[PDB]
Amino acid sequence: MFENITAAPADPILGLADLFRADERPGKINLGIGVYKDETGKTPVLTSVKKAEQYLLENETTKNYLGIDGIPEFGRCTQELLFGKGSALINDKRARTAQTPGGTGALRVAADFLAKNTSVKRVWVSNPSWPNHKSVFNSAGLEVREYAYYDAENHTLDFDALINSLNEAQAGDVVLFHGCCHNPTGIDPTLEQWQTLAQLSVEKGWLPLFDFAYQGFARGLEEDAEGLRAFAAMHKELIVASSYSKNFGLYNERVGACTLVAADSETVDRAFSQMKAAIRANYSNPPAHGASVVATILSNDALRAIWEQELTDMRQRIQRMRQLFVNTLQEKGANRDFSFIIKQNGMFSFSGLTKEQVLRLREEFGVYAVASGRVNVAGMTPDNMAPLCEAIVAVL
Amino acid sequence: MFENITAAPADPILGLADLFRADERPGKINLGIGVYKDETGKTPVLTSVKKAEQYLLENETTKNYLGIDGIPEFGRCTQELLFGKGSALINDKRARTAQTPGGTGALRVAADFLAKNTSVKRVWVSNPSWPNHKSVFNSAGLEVREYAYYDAENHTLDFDALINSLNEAQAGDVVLFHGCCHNPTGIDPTLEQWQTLAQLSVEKGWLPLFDFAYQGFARGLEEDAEGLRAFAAMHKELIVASSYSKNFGLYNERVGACTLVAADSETVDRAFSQMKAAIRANYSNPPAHGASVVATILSNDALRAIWEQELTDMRQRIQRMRQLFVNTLQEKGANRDFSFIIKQNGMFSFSGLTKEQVLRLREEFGVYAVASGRVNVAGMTPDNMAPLCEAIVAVL
Ligand SMILES: Cc1ncc(COP(=O)(O)O)c(CN[C@@H](CC(=O)O)C(=O)O)c1O
Ligand SMILES: Cc1ncc(COP(=O)(O)O)c(CN[C@@H](CC(=O)O)C(=O)O)c1O
Repeated sequence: MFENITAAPADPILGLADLFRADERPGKINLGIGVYKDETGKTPVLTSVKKAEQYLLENETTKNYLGIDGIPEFGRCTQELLFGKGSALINDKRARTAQTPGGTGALRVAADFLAKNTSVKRVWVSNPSWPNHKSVFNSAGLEVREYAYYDAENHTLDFDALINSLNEAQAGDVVLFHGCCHNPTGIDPTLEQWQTLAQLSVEKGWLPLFDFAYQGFARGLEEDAEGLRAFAAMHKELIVASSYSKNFGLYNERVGACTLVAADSETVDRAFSQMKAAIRANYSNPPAHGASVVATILSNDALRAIWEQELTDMRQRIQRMRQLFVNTLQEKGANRDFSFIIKQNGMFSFSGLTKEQVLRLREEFGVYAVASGRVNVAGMTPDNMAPLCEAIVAVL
Repeated sequence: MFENITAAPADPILGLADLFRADERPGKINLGIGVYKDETGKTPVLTSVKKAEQYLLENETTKNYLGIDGIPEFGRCTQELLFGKGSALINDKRARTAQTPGGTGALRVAADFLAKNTSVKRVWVSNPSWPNHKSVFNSAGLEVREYAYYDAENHTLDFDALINSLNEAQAGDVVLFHGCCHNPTGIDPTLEQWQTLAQLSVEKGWLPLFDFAYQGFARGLEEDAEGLRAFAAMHKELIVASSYSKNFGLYNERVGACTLVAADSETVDRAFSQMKAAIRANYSNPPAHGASVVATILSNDALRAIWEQELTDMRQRIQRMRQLFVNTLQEKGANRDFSFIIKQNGMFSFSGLTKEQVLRLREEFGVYAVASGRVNVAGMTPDNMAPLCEAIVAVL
């Protein structure tokens, strides 16, 4: 039965991890996966998290199944994070949240839901975008079309192109937007641009699907939700796939949410019963651990204050690494001018490196980046900044 | 876009929990969902589990992503549980295990894999079976056909009927078996019957798909895997969907495994690469907590010893409740004979109650059973036994 199955091509992102490990080169540097690192190059469990975990250990009396949609507090806290404490979506009860296994699981739950219960046939993703977007959607039977976004030469957001390409999108098409910290460009629309996009979408009849995985890594929790919020004031229907993987340093616990918004409470509820049916035929109900942690932290003033500070620290230090990279590149002989890098938000920078340059860095130098030239700035430290910057220079 | 969405019928199993969790009656009794309850009526976190969790809290230094297939030691530990220490399957490197979100997650991953990488079109499932089996397969695009199984008149396994029914299956078809503790009948084949079925299946060219969610609840760990091992000795290929939800009391942490077996290692490796691709487009990678627990416990001699005892205590208490049920029923002057119930294994009992009787039991008496008349014997207690038996007797 399996004799003729051919091997799958490795994951452009996840597969680097394989290589990196299997690599013996002593000074090897990993800038692949989007995982936060500290000054010492380790990915620590957050303090607020360890504390939340101690609490659960002492207070948990059962492992009894959660509901299909998971923990209620969890959904409630997510809605406030997303839409704002006294939002109308919340008061009007137009939103329903399901706790999912990571942001990926949320993306997938949305896909399965759309495919099975709506007339959606295609989803529009930016060029470039996170490679796994194609895969999740295709998996649900949806077609993926691309819209223009990035301007390589100017290293900017090509609004014109963005706008004309999206002109090919039909009413009833799903359009995927990155909440903040565009992966992999780091270029985000301004608020006016968000506002513009929000009207076109309403005028053109698209169904917005927001991929929100880096809330807090650009400017702040509330600031980062502006675009989304702009969309939320205008749209009747919305889908939000969010992740707590990065902002809580909870990568392997699979914590995310799929938020469903409709015109009214009765509608959203009916639609949501189908979303639950889709979850049930997938993984049945969500993993309690990680989401327990998040709800514990968000619902406790003290633990929360600590959390917000830890996130602020992650963010500023990435920012520090951005400036240091540019400078080091600078006085290490860079032919090119990498200063655009300072203007990107989040954990990565699109270096502008060729596929062959990345190949080489890896082969000759032990430096691991994604084929697309995406580098994980948050993987950079003062101790690895030099060797790394020499490598790059040697390949320009 | 969602205006036309129609509301999903509630889950026959999962939905009972809601009903149950909503009637304000004082002595209601939940016999629905398959969760273990102790003499006091609770589903405590196991001791071996709390212990492993403490270790984790103290020892974990990171929450960084696990590989797509999860924790290696977890998979290793699973294979031995399934196949036995020193199996050839193991020795020949014929099997690969992916850690998944529960048994449901593994059943679904197996479905997506089959549907995209093989020529499979139909899956044969017993009648009756767990109602979600249909939902899962159907969602991967596979057709579900049913084979005869239970003899309701006599309360036995209708072997010839089962065999004659399956003669309708084609080579290349997927046939699904319950490892032990058939849900919902509690009737399992004998070892000879298992052997028979194993030979046939090889001659007929079926792909065996095992759903193993109660290892340890019939007779014990090792003996509950006989059927499966009988199959594994004859077959070149097979798929195993296992769950650690019940035997570890880890319901909400979603812990299971999907094991793929092929003729050889080169072969099995190739197919596995495809199975990983299917995970990546679903949930990406699995939740660490629960599997970490299981592996810690299985890898530690002391912890293992304690766990195995907790498991035998669960099993024997159910056995006790089953005798008690039958007796009290008797002592309460029940119309029929309910002695077959003693011959069934696992957490449930196929009562023989009609739709309308289960329905009445609930409105009238607040006793909750699944519409098929399936009763959770593990939710039975010496304190709830009388009232419950009085309710049953009254509806008959
Ligand atoms: C834009 C985007 N969406 C969703 C996800 C998935 O989040 P969860 O891990 O919560 O499921 C990621 C993770 N992107 C990372 C890691 C990865 O691809 O696995 C990245 O390195 O791009 C992401 O970058
Ligand atoms: C035969 C069978 N297979 C797979 C599973 C799924 O197990 P996981 O919870 O590990 O995903 C169950 C759980 N059946 C229970 C619970 C349920 O239906 O949700 C039951 O009450 O039948 C089961 O009975």
